[PDB]
Amino acid sequence: MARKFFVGGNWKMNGTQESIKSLVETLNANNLDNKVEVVIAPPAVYLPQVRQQLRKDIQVAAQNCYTKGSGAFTGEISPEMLKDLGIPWVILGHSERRNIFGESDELVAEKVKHALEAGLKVIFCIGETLEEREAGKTTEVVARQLKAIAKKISESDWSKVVIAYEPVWAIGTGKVATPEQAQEVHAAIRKWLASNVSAEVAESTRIIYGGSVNGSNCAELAKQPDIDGFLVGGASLKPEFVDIINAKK
Repeated sequence: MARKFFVGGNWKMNGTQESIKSLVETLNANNLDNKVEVVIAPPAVYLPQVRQQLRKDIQVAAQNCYTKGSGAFTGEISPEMLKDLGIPWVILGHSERRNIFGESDELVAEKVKHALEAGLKVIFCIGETLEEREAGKTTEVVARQLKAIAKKISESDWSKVVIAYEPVWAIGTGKVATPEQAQEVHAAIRKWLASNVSAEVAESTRIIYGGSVNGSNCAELAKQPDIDGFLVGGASLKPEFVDIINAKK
């Protein structure tokens, strides 16, 4: 089966009730390629508002959750709570959480495993730093970040995972990976899955690109054979998000 094209919008720490009602009203009124799977990730306190107001063919994601079902973790939410509220997706391991909040490869892996156990689907984020890119080590970095998740999840668990490759140097900087650069990483990720997990997981797993995707560069990225869609940060707050969803026309 062809991999279903996937576009996620990560609003990060942005929004008010009124501004989010406007973002959702624009999504509700636009004609979206019905072959594309679309997921939107608002701040956690706006998850009820967005699930209520948003067209039901677009699913909602949280931007983070913790590793346990319940307990003495002031300020943390469990994937069980997300499932309970009808939020089917969670983004885990975004670079901002690996850096600012010090989430290690192993902590991300534990979050992915527990979210899957709790019944969620996961957008799992990986990607190399500017220095690692300049050192020519992107393939070894993504392999290391993938291996940590593979150590904690089963072959069958990958069916509810989407891999988001985001070069750290491309996140919010206006510097997008070229089609060649992104395609090479996605091919290496898929090859890693084939050798380390299974050929079936490699052929079925969506690998989406993120980092300065916009309405202009999205078409040629979407044409790359191992790029299955996008994780969109700043542009998901803009009307061009519709053009990115519609990148394959």
